[PDB]
Amino acid sequence: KIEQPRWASKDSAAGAASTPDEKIVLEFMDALTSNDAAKLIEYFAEDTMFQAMPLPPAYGRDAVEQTLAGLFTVMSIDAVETFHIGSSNGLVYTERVDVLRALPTGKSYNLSVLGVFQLTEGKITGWRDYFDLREFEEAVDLPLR
Amino acid sequence: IEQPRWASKDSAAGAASTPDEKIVLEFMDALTSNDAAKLIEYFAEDTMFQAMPLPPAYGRDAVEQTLAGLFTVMSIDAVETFHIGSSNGLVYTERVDVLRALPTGKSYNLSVLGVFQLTEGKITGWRDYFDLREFEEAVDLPLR
Repeated sequence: KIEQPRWASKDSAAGAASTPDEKIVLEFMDALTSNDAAKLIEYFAEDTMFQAMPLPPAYGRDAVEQTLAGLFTVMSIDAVETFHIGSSNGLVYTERVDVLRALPTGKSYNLSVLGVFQLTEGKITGWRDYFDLREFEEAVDLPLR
Repeated sequence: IEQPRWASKDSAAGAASTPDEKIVLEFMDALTSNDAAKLIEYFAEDTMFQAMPLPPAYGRDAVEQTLAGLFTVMSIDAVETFHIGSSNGLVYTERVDVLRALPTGKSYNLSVLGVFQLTEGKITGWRDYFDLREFEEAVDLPLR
């Protein structure tokens, strides 16, 4: 389904977790397809934040969970393909496609996402996904902003 | 530029710790030249650029035309890289690009997460992820 971008690194290491933190992030990417904020929130420290960057940030584990829960009321993460994962300084970066499916319309969209995760002691203390919201909105006829 | 509330206070977070990251950080600063002919020197011949909301440019020439194209309507006034990291020949920059739309004189602080692939110190891929509409609406400039 998810084609390898032409620009994807052909260094096969780039797409695999090479550290405990990158491993957690890829496990978390897999967990995203649960569409289950209660499951996902277990990856997060209390002192954390989440931001789909087109949308407002959620600060604190509670806000993260409820903000995630809110997203999963309207969209399913059907698949997450991480082409590149890297990390430095406690930040993990993921270049991904998230196959998103708007529940109201049933339309799916391959969201090109570059995500950054701050981990502290194996828990997510920051997760920001960068992507273009409009193209997603217009594709799936789902008003998010 | 205000450091986001989530910006690593770890000072090594925003600092290049590898030759690639150094090149990228230097490239970020070189973006404020708004000079596609200067910028393209950072790029390998086999390269690509994509502001991810917009079509990619493949090939050094296509990247230069695209950057030159972007600079006719947009000034990169500042690039603040909060976070830079790298693995496996990829450099990641979490940044704010202070963008100023030339036709409107309006500026916007664009939250960008960018990825750079470098081969032998040359950029073989540069993809910036951000939300275009927020930028378009902030600067009254429909780039799409």
